[PDB]
Amino acid sequence: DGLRPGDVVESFRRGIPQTLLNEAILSVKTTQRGNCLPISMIPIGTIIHNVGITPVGPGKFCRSAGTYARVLAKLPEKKKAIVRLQSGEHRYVSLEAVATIGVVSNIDHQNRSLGKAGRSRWLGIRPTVRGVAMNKCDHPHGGGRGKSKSNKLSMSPWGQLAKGYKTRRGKNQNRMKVKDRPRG
Amino acid sequence: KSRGNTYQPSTLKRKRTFGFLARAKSKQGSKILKRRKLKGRWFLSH
RNA sequence: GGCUACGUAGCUCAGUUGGUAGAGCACAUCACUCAUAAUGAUGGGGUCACAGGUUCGAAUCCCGUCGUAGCCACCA
RNA sequence: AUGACCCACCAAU
RNA sequence: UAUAUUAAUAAUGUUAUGAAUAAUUAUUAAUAAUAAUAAACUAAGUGAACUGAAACAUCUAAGUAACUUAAGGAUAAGAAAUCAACAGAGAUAUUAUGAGUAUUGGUGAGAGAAAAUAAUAAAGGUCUAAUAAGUAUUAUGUGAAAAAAAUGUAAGAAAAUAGGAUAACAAAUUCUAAGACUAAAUACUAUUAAUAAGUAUAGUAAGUACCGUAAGGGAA
RNA sequence: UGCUGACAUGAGUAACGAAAAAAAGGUAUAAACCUUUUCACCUAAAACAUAAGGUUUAACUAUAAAAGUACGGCCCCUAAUUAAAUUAAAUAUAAAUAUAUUUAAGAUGGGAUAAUCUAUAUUAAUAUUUAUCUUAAAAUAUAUAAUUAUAUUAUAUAUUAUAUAUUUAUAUAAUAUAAACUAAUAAAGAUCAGGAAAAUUAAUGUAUACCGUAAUGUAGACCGACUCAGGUAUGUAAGUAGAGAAUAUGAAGGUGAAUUAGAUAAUUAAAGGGAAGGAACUCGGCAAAGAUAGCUCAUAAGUUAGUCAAUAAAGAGUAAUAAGAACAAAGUUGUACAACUGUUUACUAAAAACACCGCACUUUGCAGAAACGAUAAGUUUAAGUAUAAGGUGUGAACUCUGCUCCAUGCUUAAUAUAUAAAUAAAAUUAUUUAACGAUAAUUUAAUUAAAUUUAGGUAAAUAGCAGCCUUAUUAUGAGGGUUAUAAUGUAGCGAAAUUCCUUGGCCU
RNA sequence: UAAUCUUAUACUUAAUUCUUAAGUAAUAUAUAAUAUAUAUAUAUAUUAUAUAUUAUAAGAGA
Repeated sequence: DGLRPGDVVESFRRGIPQTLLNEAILSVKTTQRGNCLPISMIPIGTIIHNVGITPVGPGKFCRSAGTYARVLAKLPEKKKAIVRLQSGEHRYVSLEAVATIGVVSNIDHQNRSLGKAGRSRWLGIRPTVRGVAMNKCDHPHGGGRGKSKSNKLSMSPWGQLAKGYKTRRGKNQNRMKVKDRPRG
Repeated sequence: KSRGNTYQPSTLKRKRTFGFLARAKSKQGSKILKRRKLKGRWFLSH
């Protein structure tokens, strides 16, 4: 959020520096906006980002504009650590994975207002044609005289339901999630 | 918009697509060539 | 225009898969009150809109008129 | 004398 | 870059206090490469639709077309765990007959053997395996319209004192799986020869001219 | 409407495909070919250079000359990308093949030196766009320890005189135009954040490969069946004018054409002009008509504050007073609908359709949702990670978005709850046997799924959103009465692109 | 959890090279057993013994 130029950040993954070893004792300085540390050092409750999944792996969660996760709890024995990700989902992350204290930057990409279809193209977003605009051959919502929804349940061009239909289901689900994200 | 001029020559492109060596290199093209030979064709490719 | 459902006790609404002569509200008569009105306790009215027909017995039923929202919508 | 009308009641700290 | 390289030498030839450095040329040695090669037939993998059923979904069409792969002059098959029936036969193949018969089928359309008897045909029997187990079988999902053998998954034998074959069973009978080889009769091509109530629109050109971006089409 | 061929008819008809011709002579032969002269058309082109393409079409067979510097190719290197290539066992797959990695290919791009000409070889080592403002400075007037003044403003060249070297060498100061435009430069604004890939000296070389080269290229020489008013890449592109490559002209150049000559009825096309009217036309002002600087001022209501409106309209000055090139410039207002700029039926539909920015919903935690994948590996999503990606609806913003889960789905929890496959068993069975046995069937205990059912929830999911009667002298109907639903149409808006009747009533 | 499973990253003979063997060496895993011992345990180390010459690391996990 506030890493402006001319500041000093650290990385504690490779064990607390042999520098601060010579000189609780310093955990205050240890948890500072921007310094990396295996969650096994993060005070429970610290808003974090760049949350990982494996103790020998890259940051792979909350790595976007305005995103902020939180170490919810640190099962000391199992070697995992409940964390609240941006969605609001409590997932187990290896207690010894990479997470960086600090809400990510651009906390206002959530106010940007590309106001001309041109801006969208410079960014890389070709136009979405609505299912209701199409012919029946092209999309289930297509067809009809005038404008109609065909009494057809909101769904994709390939018949997957669009509103509410849980796509990851059955045996193939997330093993590591403690509490599912808040829904609606 | 007047039609009719769908052919727009460019030697390089023609040789890439319909040239002998292109036919030779692909399996499908080799099969075509063989078929033309069997027929008796004088000109197998561009 | 044959062609679907509806014609009730003053008012509204009954009832249903028969085993029938309901409800309040209004009204009349008391009472309560200083006098009303509520409240209370007492009686009123069904041809359960007309024909014909059936099981032991159809408000019910079948069997269609005198009655209630109606029926047009292959045009080059 | 002017002078036809009056109307509402509900239940405890 | 084989009129190459690696040398070695021969000689004119150089930097060089013969002499070690190379420059050719010349010999000799030694070291490498050189896919155009058919089509048809055959075997295998995959496998339609129209159509038929006066519709149509089963079924047919049809294991056909088509696509893929691979092998040879052919290949495939081939010497019985075959048939049969109380008699018997003796590899395989093709044809006739059996026979449109038994069998089979939305018991419709339709599909349909074998034995046996003859033809054709070649020397037509013969060791190659220390005899065959995740195999016989079984259960199950499939599986040449009849007629089975196969195959995914998984269970799973036995020694001839055995084992296959018949819903089953009892008799009887026959044969030896899980190891092999095999001419000839055949398909196809090309050639020669012979015969043509075949061809001059099936009689030589041309896959050319020409149309198409292309596969492909295709004259006179 | 048989096929092939031949030949008729229409018919000597229509047509001869934007056009400027004349003459004289080649040549007692020429509308059509050559030459000369006149006239004309094109001229930010019908010109000059070119790219691509092609029956060589050429100023042609006695033919389109390259060591390299305003030559290209070839070559070196890569992009997009491609590849019977690549890597006991690269991965996956009826076969085909596919994927990933390597490797080799792939120009539309990159690529050494050079007119005071230049030398590539072998060997040893070791850059999206966009701008160039301001300010400041130097300078000619003022005036002459001023203020104004307007121009100058980074580059490139010769000259002169020096100065340093000894007539080269280079430095140094000295004078020296307006407009374009160009190249190397510098410093600099934004968001849309802006390719890849291929050493050094020194020594020693270097007897210079091949290939394009014509002409045609806004066209008769390519694509369009034609010598086809179609299509076809690039730089130039006299001057004079102007803001300009607009518009006029057009020096030079290049043209004047496979139809001419007459004729100019009716009639059609393409134009010009038009009395008095002035939209009376008509489906409808379709078409045509209409311009009182183009510059400089000046410019309303409204409004999302954006000279949006707006190039406002009118009006003004510079010019003009009878008028006396072309070219840009074509009024205003209400309504419906759509916010916009855009997209779409290439060849009948350009809109009221699509898109969009915004809004909402919703999925997916990333060994992910989506999509593709005879089916996989795997790929895109993304070298992204919920403020992301995918789907879905609405379609800027104001003011606003009410009610219902009936149905249908989605979602959640229930040991409510039927059932399918799958088992040791051992038993009635049969059938067979002489019994043993064997082969089927058939039950029967164990731990029951998802599903459905049922209960939530979920309508910016899909969807849905009452009737009758009666009432204040008449009228209406707040009120009253019944019934009925899952809920009972709410605020808007309303003869609407929604209105049948209906050309609804009333107003302009 | 060595079921599945994801991800990541010397030398001598013998038969220039390569393979086998043996011998040791080497590493490491431990074992045999001691050392010096301490809070019946043990740091180890050790000679010696086993015995190696896809691993490892991370995650998932019957």
